[PDB]
Amino acid sequence: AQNPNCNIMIFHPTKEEFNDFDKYIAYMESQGAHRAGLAKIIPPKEWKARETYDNISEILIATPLQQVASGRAGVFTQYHKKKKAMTVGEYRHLANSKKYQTPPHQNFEDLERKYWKNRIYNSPIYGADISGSLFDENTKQWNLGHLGTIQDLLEKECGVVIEGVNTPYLYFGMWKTTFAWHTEDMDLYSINYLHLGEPKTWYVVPPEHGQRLERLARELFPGSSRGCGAFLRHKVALISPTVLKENGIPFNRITQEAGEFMVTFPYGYHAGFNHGFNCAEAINFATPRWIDYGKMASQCSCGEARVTFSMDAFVRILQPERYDLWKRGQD
Ligand SMILES: O=C(O)CNC(=O)C(=O)O
Ligand SMILES: [Mg+2]
Ligand code: NI
Ligand SMILES: [Zn+2]
Repeated sequence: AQNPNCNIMIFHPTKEEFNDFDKYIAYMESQGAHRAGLAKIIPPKEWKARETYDNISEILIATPLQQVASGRAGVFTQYHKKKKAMTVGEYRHLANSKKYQTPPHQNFEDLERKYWKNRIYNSPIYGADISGSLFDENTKQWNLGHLGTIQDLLEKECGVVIEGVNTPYLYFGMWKTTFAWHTEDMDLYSINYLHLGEPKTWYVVPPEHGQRLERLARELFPGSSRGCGAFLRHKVALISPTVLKENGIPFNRITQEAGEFMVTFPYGYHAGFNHGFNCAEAINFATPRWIDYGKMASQCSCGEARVTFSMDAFVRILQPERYDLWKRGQD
C-alpha cells in the first residue's frame, strides 16, 4: 500500500506530464498521495498562470467578510460579518495597514505560533467565494477555468445527464484570515492555486481517519453538534494543532507559497490561515474515484450551510433517499 503513514506528498511534474490533468491526478493517487488528504504540485518552470498581476486592482469584492472569533485560543468558532464593498486595490491597502498587517516574525513556525496564540483577539477581513478567474485564456495546462466539469464526469461515469455548471472562485486574504475545518461539498476534490502574495498554511486529516476528527468536533462543539449532524459543513469551527495532538488525532501540516497548487482529496478534512495579503483561485473537481465518496457524503439539512445550485443534482442522483430532507433545509 503506497504512503501508508499518509504523509503530504509534493510533486514536480515536467511540462510533458503537465499536459493531461486527469492522468497526472491518477498518477499521484498511484503513489498514495490521496491518503494524506492534501498534495502539493509545483508546476514546471516553463509554465505560468498569466503574464503579470499588475492589472487586478479593479476587481470588486462585493461582500468582504470580517471573521469574528468566539472561544479559546485553540478551540473557537468564527462568524462572518458582512462589510461594505471594496476593490482589490482598496483591500490590499487595508491588508497592509498597521491594524491588519503581518507582524514581524522569524520563520513560518514562529508565525504559526503567533497565529494560534493571537488569532481570536483580532477580526481580519476576507474576500471569499468571488466567482471568476485570473488564468490567461491562453494558458493551456492546469487552467482552473478549463477543467472537465463535475456534471460531465457524473454523466461519463453513471450515464445520467444533469443540469449545473462548475466554475472557479477567487479568494483575497490577509494575515489571520482563516478557513475552518471542513471537507468539500459532496466530499469533492478541490484544486487551489496561490496566484500571488503571502503564503497559506494548511492542516489536513487523512480521509481514512476523518471520523476521528468528527468525533472530536462533536465533543468540542457540543451545542453545534446537537443542532446539526453535519455542522462542520457550516465552515465555522477551528481546532489548533496542539489540541489535535492532545486528542490523538492524526494530521499533517504544510505551507503553500505563491506559484504552487494544492489538491484536496475526497473526504480530506482541512483548515488553515493566510500569512498576509494574497490571492488564490480554487475549484471543485471530480474523478471516477470520487463517485463512491459522493454517495456517502454527509449533508447539512438544518439550513445553515446553504450551497450552490449545482449541488441539488448531485444529491438528487447520488443520494435519492436524503434528497427530500436536504432540499427542505435549502428552502
Ligand atoms: O483558499 C482557500 O480559501 C482555502 N481553500 C480550500 O478550502 C480549498 O481549496 O479547498
Ligand atoms: Mg482590475
Ligand atoms: Ni476546502
Ligand atoms: Zn447544518
